[PDB]
Amino acid sequence: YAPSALVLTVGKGVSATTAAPERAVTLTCAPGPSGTHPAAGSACADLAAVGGDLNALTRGEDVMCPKVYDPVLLTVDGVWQGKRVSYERVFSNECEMNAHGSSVFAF
Amino acid sequence: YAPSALVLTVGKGVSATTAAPERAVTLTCAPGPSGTHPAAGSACADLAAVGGDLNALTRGEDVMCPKVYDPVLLTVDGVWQGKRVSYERVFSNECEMNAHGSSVFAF
Amino acid sequence: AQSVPYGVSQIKAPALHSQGYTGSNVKVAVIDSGIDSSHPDLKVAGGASMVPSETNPFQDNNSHGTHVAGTVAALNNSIGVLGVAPSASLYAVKVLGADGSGQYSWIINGIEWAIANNMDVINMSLGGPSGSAALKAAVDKAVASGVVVVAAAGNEGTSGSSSTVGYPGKYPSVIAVGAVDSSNQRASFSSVGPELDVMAPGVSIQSTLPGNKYGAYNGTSMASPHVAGAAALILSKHPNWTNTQVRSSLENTTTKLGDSFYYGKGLINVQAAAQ
Amino acid sequence: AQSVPYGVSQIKAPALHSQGYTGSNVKVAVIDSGIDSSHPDLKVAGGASMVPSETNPFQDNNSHGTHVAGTVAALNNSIGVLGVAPSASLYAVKVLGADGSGQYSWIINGIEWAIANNMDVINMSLGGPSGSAALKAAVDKAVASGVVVVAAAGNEGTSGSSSTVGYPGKYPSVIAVGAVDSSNQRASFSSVGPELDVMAPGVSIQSTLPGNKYGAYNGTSMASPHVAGAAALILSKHPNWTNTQVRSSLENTTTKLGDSFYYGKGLINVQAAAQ
Ligand SMILES: [Ca+2]
Ligand SMILES: [Ca+2]
Ligand SMILES: [Ca+2]
Ligand SMILES: [Ca+2]
Repeated sequence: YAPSALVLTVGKGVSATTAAPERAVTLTCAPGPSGTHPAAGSACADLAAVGGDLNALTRGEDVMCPKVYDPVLLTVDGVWQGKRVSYERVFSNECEMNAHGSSVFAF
Repeated sequence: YAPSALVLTVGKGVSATTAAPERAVTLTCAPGPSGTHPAAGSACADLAAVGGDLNALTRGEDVMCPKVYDPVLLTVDGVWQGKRVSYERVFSNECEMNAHGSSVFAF
Repeated sequence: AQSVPYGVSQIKAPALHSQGYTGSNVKVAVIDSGIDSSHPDLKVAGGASMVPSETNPFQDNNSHGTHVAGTVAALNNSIGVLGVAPSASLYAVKVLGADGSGQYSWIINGIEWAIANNMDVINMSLGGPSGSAALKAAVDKAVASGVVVVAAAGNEGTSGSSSTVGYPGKYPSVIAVGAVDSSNQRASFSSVGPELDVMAPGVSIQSTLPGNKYGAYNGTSMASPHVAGAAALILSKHPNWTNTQVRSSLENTTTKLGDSFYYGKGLINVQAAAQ
Repeated sequence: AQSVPYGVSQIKAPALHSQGYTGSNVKVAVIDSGIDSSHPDLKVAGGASMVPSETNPFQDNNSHGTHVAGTVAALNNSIGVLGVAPSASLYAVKVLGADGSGQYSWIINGIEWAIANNMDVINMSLGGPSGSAALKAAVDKAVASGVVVVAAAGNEGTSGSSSTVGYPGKYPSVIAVGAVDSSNQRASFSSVGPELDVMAPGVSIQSTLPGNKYGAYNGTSMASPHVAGAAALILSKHPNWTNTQVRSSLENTTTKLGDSFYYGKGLINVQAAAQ
């Protein structure tokens, strides 16, 4: 029984809140992929890969983004294999954010 | 568009973690109730009531619990009507925890 | 081999048992989650369930009730533990469900059964923060009928300087029990308030569990049955002392501890109560 | 009424326009998200899309590309803003999708179109952290073919003392542009490293947006087209200076700012470059 449940939020800004949450999804990998995530099976797939370690989610290699500076704050709160998670990271624009997971940020 | 998404965890203990998450659910009220919550429609219903304010969820009036001391830590992380939420509370046993919402802790 | 939990000794029960006072012929109703009649170290006389969807009083799906029963009357043999009143007749009055929750009216009905089957002592290791008219009437009627009524004080520690004593413990007709450790130190979790009456051992108390097992629990829930067992011993020495005389005895012969807001009158001493 | 964004002035473009140097007959390819050909303050000559699922170069679903185009060549009229090279022929080479993402090969193909249609200046306000063989070959081939190639340095601020310059900006063949504010202060977000070449205005830069609109953006993305427009002005004064002479000019006539790790050679000054 994998205690696994996350919530992701995103909004323009550089900190937790002075950065209103504009989009929010939930993801569950255990037992099977679900949640409000337009790409549950993969994000799950994603975390598995890296063993639920935000901080090790290789960027692109393959994608170019615009060099507009319009920061986005991403938040991840929950548990992975029953380990508590509370990550936060500001990407310089949203394209940057997206070119980051493959699918976690597939939102 | 209601930015609404929460994750609830519970485990024996008195603090965030030195209190391993033993059960974890996700709840979404916007647009409609879903998530892994054996009582989504109500917990949602619940929060609506109190306007997503953990801290105002009347206990029982009607229920007795055992007076065993076996504390449970409950955590709620997310957004409600696009306001960020991060609540924590130790109930003296799980019955106490449950007699608390009506349904949020209907887990 | 049989061990003697430290709580039994702290309150001086062994002194009485040695003079032949064991609780014999006294009827105690444990109002709770049920009692495992199948346990080796227990002898349950009878009981009934007020829980609509769990109607066997002898099936404890929560384990709480079995643990409480064992602190009152675990048998005196060469196995397990030893209750305060090892020969007391034990009645399982089931009012809490597998998850430990019970409706007020379940509780009230259980007390009502306790009255009409002539129980001498009622133990209620349960509580909730609101009181009710029906609830008060029922505990008050028990006391009028001559039953000793003991309840756990609650586990909401301290809070400013407001009372943290729940119901039924909060009612004057009920003996409300707080918990000390083997050191006569109040457990940090024990409820406080002017409604607390006496203290008893409530920190890692060894007792019986369903499935022929034994274990230790913490709670004012574990202190209560010590007072209830204590009450049964005195009635076994003095079968026609009134509930009022038994109460008084327990209350006037305590070992005083801190201020009464955190300690009531202090630690009960059944050898002293029994005179 | 037409306003002149502060960036146009900071680099001394108006000095040149007054002597009749406006970028005329110079072909600039804006490699980006597309350009809204329907905007009043722009005149797009032609272009093409390397984006498989969005094949109209003149439809900018992201708005970025339209903003960049306007800093290069917004028209010189009595409305809107004013580009660095208001008479430059502007080509929309679409390589970024509505969400702003483009595959490396889209980019590479776009540069390849830029070479074969005889563009003089290429502006790429895009970047990614890894380089590639095909990518380097393509930028190097552009330079061999005689095209001036400018790119935004990146927006990863500073990091210890390692370079934060992305690709294609990181390649020696490319002019890499960092961003200053109206105060000649480096924007906190501007990438650093020994690969940075020059600085330009990149903090709240007013330009055109799709839908006949105007707005201000921040980014090394907004600094790039200032250098690209600058390059077009010099070629309009000196149509047979080589890309090498144009580069050199821009690089040798800068106003020096801090250490070159944060400022390259400093702020470009097109009046000075044009001699
Ligand atoms: Ca025994
Ligand atoms: Ca009382
Ligand atoms: Ca204009
Ligand atoms: Ca360079």
